[PDB]
Amino acid sequence: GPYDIGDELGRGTQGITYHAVERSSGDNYAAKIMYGRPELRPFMLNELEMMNTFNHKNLIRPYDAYDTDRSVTLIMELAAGGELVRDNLLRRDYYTERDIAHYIRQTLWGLEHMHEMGVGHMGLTIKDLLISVVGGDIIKVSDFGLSRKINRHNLSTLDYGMPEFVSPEVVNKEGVNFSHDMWTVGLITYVLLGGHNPFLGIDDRETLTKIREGRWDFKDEIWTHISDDGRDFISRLLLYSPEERMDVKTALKHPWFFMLDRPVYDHDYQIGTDRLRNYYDHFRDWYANASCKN
Ligand SMILES: Nc1ncnc2c1ncn2[C@@H]1O[C@H](COP(=O)(O)OP(=O)(O)O)[C@@H](O)[C@H]1O
Repeated sequence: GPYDIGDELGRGTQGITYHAVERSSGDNYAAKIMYGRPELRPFMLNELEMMNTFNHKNLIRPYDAYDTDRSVTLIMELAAGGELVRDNLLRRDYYTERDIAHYIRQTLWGLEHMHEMGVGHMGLTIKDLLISVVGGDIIKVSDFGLSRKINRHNLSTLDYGMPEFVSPEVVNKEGVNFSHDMWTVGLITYVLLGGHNPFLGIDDRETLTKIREGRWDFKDEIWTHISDDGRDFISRLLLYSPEERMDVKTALKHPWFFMLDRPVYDHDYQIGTDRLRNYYDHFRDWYANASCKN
């Protein structure tokens, strides 16, 4: 057996990811082991096929795979810094808007690689942004179980996802385009800066009805301390009409990212982690019992 499976690293809707050591080298990998439900096998094979299609510094790379009759295991590149939110932002007291723009720009470079070859990610959430080394700042995007080739002139519905991060076209059961990923980028950015999800309802059903209606605002006081460009970036992505949203290349040209090409001023506003901490605690609980998708 080539891999020594160690501690749980995280969990998702298709399985649990563990630390794995390749015996013959001592190198560390991540082992994703699917839950023992045979209907998950197509998603695991999709993830494998997708990961073998990409080759980009901001997308997790595949390594090995094997299976039993029931269950598939995927061995993949280990993001050794763990999850951006759980393992990096939430071990600090404060972060800045400039930090978040640095992470989001890298997320967009990974997405742009995917979009350029005709593939939508389809399932981006705050847990899918990983950091490659302990204490580092290089983003790795993961979880391609739902990723798919998109024909912009022959759209299909998306029937799966985490309710707090889907788009209105998903809730209304309409065809889903690349602009769905862009909606999710706007929502992740809103969550990372403001520390709350503007569509969160009391339960999954209510969250979905809030997304379906599509209304949100910058009411919390934190937003008065976020730059105009940052609020503008979000507001060009969280648009109900999918065709009005910025595409990935336009998003990458947005002036919000101009601050990354200038010296880190000694006057960046310091955003406390308490709000994000509270939302993450809620978000994490959704994964306590496998998955509640469909
Ligand atoms: N390559 C990886 N490196 C480090 N941790 C990972 C990796 N892949 C997954 N994880 C951990 O597992 C968590 C959930 O995995 P996810 O991609 O949502 O799997 P699935 O949805 O297929 O069950 C991630 O948020 C992360 O903590």
